[PDB]
Amino acid sequence: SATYPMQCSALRKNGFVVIKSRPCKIVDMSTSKTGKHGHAKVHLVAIDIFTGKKLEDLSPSTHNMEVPVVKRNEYQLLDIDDGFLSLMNMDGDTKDDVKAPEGELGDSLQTAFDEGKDLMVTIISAMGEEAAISFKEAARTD
Amino acid sequence: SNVRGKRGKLKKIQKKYADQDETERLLRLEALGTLKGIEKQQQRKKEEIMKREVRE
Amino acid sequence: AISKNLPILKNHFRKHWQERVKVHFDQAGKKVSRRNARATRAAKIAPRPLDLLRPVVRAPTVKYNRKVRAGRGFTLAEVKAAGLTAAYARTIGIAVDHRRQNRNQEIFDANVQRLKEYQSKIIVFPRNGKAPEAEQVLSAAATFPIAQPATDVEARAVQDNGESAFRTLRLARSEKKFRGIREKRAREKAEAE
Amino acid sequence: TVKTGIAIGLNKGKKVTSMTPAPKISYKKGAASNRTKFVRSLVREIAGLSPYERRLIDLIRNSGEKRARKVAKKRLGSFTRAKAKVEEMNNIIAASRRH
Amino acid sequence: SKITSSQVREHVKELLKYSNETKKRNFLETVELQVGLKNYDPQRDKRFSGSLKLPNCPRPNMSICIFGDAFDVDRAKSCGVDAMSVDDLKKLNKNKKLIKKLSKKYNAFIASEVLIKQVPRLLGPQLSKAGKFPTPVSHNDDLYGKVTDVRSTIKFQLKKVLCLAVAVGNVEMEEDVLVNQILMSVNFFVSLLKKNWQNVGSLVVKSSMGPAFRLY
Amino acid sequence: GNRKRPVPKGATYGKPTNQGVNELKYQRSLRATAEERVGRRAANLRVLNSYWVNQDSTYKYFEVILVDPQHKAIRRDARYNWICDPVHKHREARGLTATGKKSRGINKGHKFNNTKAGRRKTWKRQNTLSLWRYRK
Amino acid sequence: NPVDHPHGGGNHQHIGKASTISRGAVSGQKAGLIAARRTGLLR
RNA sequence: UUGACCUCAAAUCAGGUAGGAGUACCCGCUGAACUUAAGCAUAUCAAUAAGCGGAGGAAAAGAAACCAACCGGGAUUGC
RNA sequence: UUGACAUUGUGAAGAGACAUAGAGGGUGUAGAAUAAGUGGGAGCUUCGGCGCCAGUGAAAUACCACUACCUUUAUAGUUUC
RNA sequence: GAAGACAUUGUCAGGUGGGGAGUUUGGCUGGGGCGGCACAUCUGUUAAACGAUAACGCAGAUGUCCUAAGGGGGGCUCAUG
Ligand SMILES: [Mg+2]
Ligand SMILES: [Mg+2]
Repeated sequence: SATYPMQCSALRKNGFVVIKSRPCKIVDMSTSKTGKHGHAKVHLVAIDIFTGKKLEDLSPSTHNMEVPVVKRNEYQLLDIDDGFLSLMNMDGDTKDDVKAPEGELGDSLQTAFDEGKDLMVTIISAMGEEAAISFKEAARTD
Repeated sequence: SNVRGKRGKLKKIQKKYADQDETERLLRLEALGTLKGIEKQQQRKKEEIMKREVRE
Repeated sequence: AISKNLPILKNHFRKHWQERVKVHFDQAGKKVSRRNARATRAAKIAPRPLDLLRPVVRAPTVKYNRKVRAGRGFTLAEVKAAGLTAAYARTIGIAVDHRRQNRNQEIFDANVQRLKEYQSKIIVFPRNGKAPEAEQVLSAAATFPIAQPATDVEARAVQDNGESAFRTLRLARSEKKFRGIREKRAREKAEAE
Repeated sequence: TVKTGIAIGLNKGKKVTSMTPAPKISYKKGAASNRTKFVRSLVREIAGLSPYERRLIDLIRNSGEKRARKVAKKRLGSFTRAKAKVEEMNNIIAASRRH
Repeated sequence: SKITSSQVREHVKELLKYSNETKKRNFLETVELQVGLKNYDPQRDKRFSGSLKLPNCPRPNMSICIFGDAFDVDRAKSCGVDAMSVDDLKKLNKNKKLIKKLSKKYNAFIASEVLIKQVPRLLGPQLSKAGKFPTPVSHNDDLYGKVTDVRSTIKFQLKKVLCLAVAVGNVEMEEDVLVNQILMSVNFFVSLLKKNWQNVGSLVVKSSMGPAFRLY
Repeated sequence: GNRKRPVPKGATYGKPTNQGVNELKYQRSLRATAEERVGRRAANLRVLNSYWVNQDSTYKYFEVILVDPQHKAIRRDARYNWICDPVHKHREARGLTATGKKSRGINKGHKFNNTKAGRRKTWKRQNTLSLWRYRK
Repeated sequence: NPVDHPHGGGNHQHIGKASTISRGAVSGQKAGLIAARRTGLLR
């Protein structure tokens, strides 16, 4: 399956959750007892990985929250044209479906490709939507 | 005026802003803060052109 | 609730069923008053036989078409063949049903014969004069009983010619089952140029 | 349509000699009389057409009887009434073309 | 499938009738499928890309270059296919006019798994701009077999324009083979395409130096 | 239009299957309530029938036929003196007019097994428990 | 007390939610600043 | 000017009629929840109780826009 | 609160969208030229001329088609605003 | 006078709606709550040499992985010194 359930108390920091059908990454967790007799409630503060928005939800601790599958994958650039990166996989597979980043990451990547470094791109998959998060340079195998 | 969701706005101006003059119009949009949004949208267009110029 | 090896019961007593309980304590008294009503009706219609003449007629479904029974009234075609109008038959005591039809000649002939015997057996009084009193009977149904027709004779000769009466039934069922596909194949064979 | 004599099959049932009874007058209730035909023709001449009938006339003239029958099936209840309505409107088109 | 095999058979029949008998051409004529897709946006929708290998080759003689190592070049001597080594690529020294000349020289490129990393570093991104990027080959596989495979490759990639075209095959092949290849190419195209057989704008079959014929 | 359920502020105080307020429909017809108001206006008359004449978005318009059971032209004229029998007081209130029988469902057939001799009468008849002297 | 007002209740006297109320709110909810375009003391 | 017609009124005009009671049974409208489901929301209780309108010695229904598929039956009601 | 249908009739203009009938059109620089793109194409030729090798240019030129985007006329047209 | 086929009204359809309605808010447990899972399972032991056998007893494990890490055959012998 694309996504799998988990418990709120089983969740911990720097883990992925589904909040309002968005892949989110937790920055804050806090548990407070509801009433003296009652079970504690978990208040979760998380950041969407793709959009960067801050989303929070509180739930019972025993409640089950949905968790996405996030895969980070490593590729080499071939060209940046029309806002669409062209990447090259190990064993020689090529994809052009990735859109170029639109922020300061995209600006730095564009300048780095213009001045000619060999750039290593990390793109993540979660719940059927695809994006690029970071780039490095290959220190060896020039 | 033939793009989506514009006639819904145009009904309200006929409903409540028919009897108005431009001094009051500028005062109310400055007091409601939409003019700053229009300014920042045109500014974002300006850095959209400007970043291409700096790249060249 | 559920318990030892017992059948599953379905007793519909979850409403206020004790509000609707009819115990027929008045069976005997109701029978007595019913006989009283019959006797006072007979005294009121003192020559007439307390019930109309009903036709013999064939029972509807395949479970009951082997039997014959009493109908509501005679067909207008039956009373015209008997030779009297429907209004006159209704006045002299013959039940007439305007909405049943005659599709069976044996039933038609039986009802015409039954009307002929009724017209032979009754006495119709003049409307004005003497009234020659005639000691009523109380049941036209008992004076004209419904008789089941004799379908066959009890002894015959064996007429066997080799079809076994099972192959015949099976072939009839098969040709009914594969009727319409055969005319479909025949139609496409005919329109195949 | 005679019965076969056996209990199953196509014409199952007992063979009895038939009678073919006299036809009931209520079986001819929907039959059109001369006087009502004359009245219906005269009031059709007097009243003319309803708006959905006018737009059906345009649909046979432009978009054909298939779209005309689809619109008449949406407008009236059933496909049978739609077919009869499109047939009589086509008759009105032919008669007005003759006029 | 909206398109029917008998209609494909018919249109192939007048296509081969025009190409072979009535107006014969000296060069061998390739049969082309030109498609246009409908109600689709390159900017928002996912850019589909896919490839299939036809059983009988569309272009037997099209020029191919093999970038290769020592083993790959030694095998390429047996294959008879043009090759330049890693030392040759280093010679080239990222000069744009000569690599553009090479890109217009060779339609297809086949490269080794080892050297496919630094093919962009020696050559740059103008191969990705042209759309001719080298295909990986390994020591285990047969180079001439993969030359036949690449010569029989059919690739659909969206890009920016909403119309594509591929070469189904030659005029000179047999009619059933041409029908089967055009049918499997249309099926592959609609398999790559989302909401299949309804985002198909137009399908056109043509021969080289021939008129267009419209299949839906 | 519909019949709004007359409850204060829409609170029904029950299970959620009975929380509907707006889309509830009256079981009798507008023709029926029209002739019932006409009968209350002229209680000395007897309602015979009614027919539609006109409508708009707000109102439906009916014409009600009424017969005077005290007038001598209806006391005589044996075709119509059946309306003078006291069992025909407020036929429109008991649902004995044409639209009343239509709304009560009084028709022959297999489609009217619930409502053929009276819905409550049939319900009592098939919810009665019948016990005889010699128990069967 | 919370039975008597939206603002009632609590172990300290405080409003709880925001006091700016939507124009589309219903009777019994419109207690506070109804459809406020802005709040606070401007200078 | 006069005399009609249509429509709408007024009379302590001549003569009538309706209301209220009773309500076991009858014809309608409206309409729950307790309860059961070992919890509970559909369901059930129940097309019931409560509420409202209208009759009679019975009421209602009733002489097929019926049932059927048979060799066909033949208004309604009740067992 | 928003939309549709009905209540709901009577008149004029102006835009827009489809159907299918046909027309023309595309100029940063460089490059012989006005490069919308794609895909085929090494021979097509009507001139024995144009492409091809070669020049430049991201994109190359004949000879073919396709697809957008534009403007453009018309229908007893279909329609919406 | 104003307004005008727009409001209004009727019926559907989407949104909003603790203002209100109805209901729910596990179990084991050296009291309950927090904790844990002894709640479906597996290995060794407690376990008293057939079998069975408890505790919130002890030491651990499971919600997978594998087109071979399955099946057949052949050849060879491993850790360590
Ligand atoms: Mg109402
Ligand atoms: Mg408070």
